[PDB]
Parts: sequence; structure tokens; C-alpha cells
Amino acid sequence: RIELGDVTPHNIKQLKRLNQVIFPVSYNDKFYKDVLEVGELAKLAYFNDIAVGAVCCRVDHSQNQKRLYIMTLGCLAPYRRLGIGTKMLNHVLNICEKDGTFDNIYLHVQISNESAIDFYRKFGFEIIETKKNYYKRIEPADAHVLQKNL
Ligand SMILES: CC(C)(COP(=O)(O)OP(=O)(O)OC[C@H]1O[C@@H](n2cnc3c(N)ncnc32)[C@H](O)[C@@H]1OP(=O)(O)O)[C@@H](O)C(=O)NCCC(=O)NCCS
Ligand SMILES: CNC(=O)[C@H](CC1CCN(C(=O)c2cc(C(C)(C)C)nn2C)CC1)NC(=O)[C@@H]1CCCC(=O)N1
Repeated sequence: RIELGDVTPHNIKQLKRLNQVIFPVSYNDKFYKDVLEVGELAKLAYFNDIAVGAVCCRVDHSQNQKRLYIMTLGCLAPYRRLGIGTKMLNHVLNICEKDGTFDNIYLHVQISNESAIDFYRKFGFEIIETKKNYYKRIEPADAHVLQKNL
């Protein structure tokens, strides 16, 4: 019942709308412009052909490593706990497994987001650091850095 589809100029506004409702951070036009250029690293999640979630990633070269950074991964509150997040996370883990050159996968999780910590730890991600004052306009401003070694 869960399918992932490509993000394109035809459905970018559906992605923008989904992110605006799901996430407490507003993303600029450069984020959505970058999204169209990452290809398979950005997907829309459909539940019975209804857009209910999305995943946006970027490649990062830091710590003298090739790293996959998940910027956004989420779905609408009434559709949670159906396997939509797992399908998006498995898709990104599958890109990395096929590619073979990624050292790790990391992301930021606002410290109050207990269900996201639970979700990522279930997949082998670890809290490797807690960045103080990561967010600027939202409370709490601290974010855990979650990382899975590949
Ligand atoms: C975190 C999130 C992405 C998970 O999406 P989801 O579609 O509900 O996840 P799944 O149905 O694939 O859940 C998989 C497993 O994660 C764990 N988990 C997920 N939500 C949980 C919760 N609220 N409490 C406890 N465990 C939870 C469970 O073990 C679950 O397995 P189960 O449902 O078989 O028990 C989702 O809650 C979400 O969209 N959150 C808001 C977005 C956000 O702020 N995330 C920031 C990260 S970028
Ligand atoms: C305020 N930060 C965020 O919203 C981030 C995403 C944000 C996107 C834009 N952006 C970049 O494009 C970026 C990243 C990098 C790396 C790290 C690779 C060097 N380089 N660039 C240019 C910065 C990061 N996501 C979270 O915090 C998630 C979602 C919100 C809820 C939550 O709990 N967690």
C-alpha cells in the first residue's frame, strides 16, 4: 500500500506543503532547488496513491569521509506507524548499500523528538553528539546527531 515516487517540478509543491505541515523548520527555495538535483536522494511517499510523506538527503564530504546526510524524513501524523518511515529509510539505506562508497549516514534530531530517536535507534543509528543551540527559532534548540556506520 506504500509506494515511493520521484520528486519533480510537477509535484515539488506537494513536497513543499508536506514539509511545511510535518517539520517545525521552514525551508528556503535553495533547499527545494537542491532537492530536484539529488535525484534518488529525494522521494515522495504515497499511501494508497495519496502523498503523505517525503525524504530529502544530500551527499556530504567532511571528516575526510563520504557521508549521506538526511535533511528531512517524515510523514503526516494520521499515517504514522504504518511502515512509511521504514520504507523511506530502507530506500536511502539501499542507495548507500548499492553505491558502496559511503562511510556513514547521519542527521539531526531535535532532543524533544522521542519517537524519531526511537525510530532511528531501531535501525542501528547512535547518538554520537548533542549539538547545543542547533536550531534558531524553535524550542528546544538542541539537536542530537544520529549516525549509522556503513
Ligand atoms: C520518526 C518518523 C519519521 C517515523 O515514521 P513512521 O512512518 O511512523 O515509522 P514506521 O511506521 O516505519 O515505524 C517503525 C518503527 O519505529 C519505531 N517507532 C516509530 N514511532 C515510534 C513511536 N512513536 N514510539 C515508539 N517507537 C516508535 C517503532 O519500533 C516502529 O516499529 P513498529 O511501528 O512496528 O512498532 C515519524 O514519526 C515522523 O514523521 N515524525 C515527524 C518528523 C520529524 O520530526 N522527524 C525528524 C527526523 S528528520
Ligand atoms: C535546521 N536544520 C534542519 O532543519 C535540518 C536540515 C537542514 C537542511 C538545510 N541544510 C543543508 O542543506 C545542509 C546540510 C549540510 C551538511 C550538514 C551536510 C553539512 N550542508 N548543507 C548545505 C541544513 C540542514 N534537519 C533537521 O534538523 C531535521 C528536520 C527538522 C526536525 C528535526 O528534528 N530534524
